[PDB]
Amino acid sequence: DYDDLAPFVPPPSFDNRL
Amino acid sequence: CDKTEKTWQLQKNERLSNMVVNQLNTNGFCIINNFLGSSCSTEVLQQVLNLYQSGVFSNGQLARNVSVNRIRGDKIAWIGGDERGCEAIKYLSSCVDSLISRCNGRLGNYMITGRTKCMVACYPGSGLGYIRHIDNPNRDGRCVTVLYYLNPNWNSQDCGGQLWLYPNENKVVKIDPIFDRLLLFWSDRRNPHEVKPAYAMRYAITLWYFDEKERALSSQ
Ligand SMILES: O=C(O)CNC(=O)C(=O)O
Ligand SMILES: [Mn+2]
Repeated sequence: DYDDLAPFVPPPSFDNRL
Repeated sequence: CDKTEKTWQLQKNERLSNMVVNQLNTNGFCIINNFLGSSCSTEVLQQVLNLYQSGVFSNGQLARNVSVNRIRGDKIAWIGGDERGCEAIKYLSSCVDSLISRCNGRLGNYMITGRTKCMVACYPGSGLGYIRHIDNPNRDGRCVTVLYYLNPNWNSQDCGGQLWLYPNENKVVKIDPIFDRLLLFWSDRRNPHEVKPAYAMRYAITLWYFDEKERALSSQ
């Protein structure tokens, strides 16, 4: 199902602030 | 490639943001050909190849943080832009960030204040691809997917690797992963898509932009 197929996103500590 | 204002370029960038807003809101995706120009794009490609040859790429993972090669067959590296040998990748990210910033407030009701690092990816031939999926099916914060393709003189009849998009229309949009092409699309369930099996080394960079209110739900 689509729930298990999504590409991994690193958690928010790795986000780049704009 | 001057990685660091011409009047015609500044006016063009306004036109591009207007196109992106209209195309995303109308059709859910937007293609920009020749985004950086061949000189700058070649530098991006050279830095991606150098990273790949240096042995730092891992396997692409799924939302459970596991890899299944038959589902997703790429090798990836997360690049912030300040690593040695990555100035052209940083330049690409700055150009995309500027484009998105010019669209802010006009992309649905999203408020875009952050994004992922660059996801540099290689499908290393061998018929590897990514079966049909949704980038953000469960409110993980991602609102716009941006892909930048790096494959010169690519022939999809021979080498496959097209991105097939199914805009939430009764039709497939088949997109060639051609050098210096930028692709933007809504990350949520509006846009199922698949990377068809690639028969040659296929390179691309992805940036996912977040909607601040939704992205908060992921904090830990
Ligand atoms: O590389 C492409 O064209 C598409 N990539 C993906 O859909 C992904 O990594 O989520
Ligand atoms: Mn995807």
